[PDB]
Amino acid sequence: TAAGISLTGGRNRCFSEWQSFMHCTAKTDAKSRAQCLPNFEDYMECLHHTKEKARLREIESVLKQKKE
Amino acid sequence: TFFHPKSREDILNEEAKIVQALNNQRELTIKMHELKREEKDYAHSYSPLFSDPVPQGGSIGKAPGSSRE
Repeated sequence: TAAGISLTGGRNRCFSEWQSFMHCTAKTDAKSRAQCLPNFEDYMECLHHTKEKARLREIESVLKQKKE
Repeated sequence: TFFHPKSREDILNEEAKIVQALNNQRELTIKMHELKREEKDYAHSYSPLFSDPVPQGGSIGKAPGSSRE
């Protein structure tokens, strides 16, 4: 009901990924719902930033041990 | 002479009608178990009027570039 609303009254930080995923769910059935896996992965990545954190861990480790 | 039993043919026919009714109820039970646990529409399961699952969020600072398909 209050889904997709910001603190300022507008779209939230991860609206677009959610909206893409919901477009793909509306296209699909429960048997074709696995097509919407990359969209849900994108939504969760926008939310929690796990993959970007692992990427930056790799970058930092190359800055860390390959130099000292 | 007092023995007036229903004939074999009519007995068989009545029993057959009973078994036909029973098999009909069987097939109805199977059909109903199959029509349940079958995927229904978004209009039948959630919302018959606002049938668009796609969310349109806030409106106070709507940025062009926020919608996505």
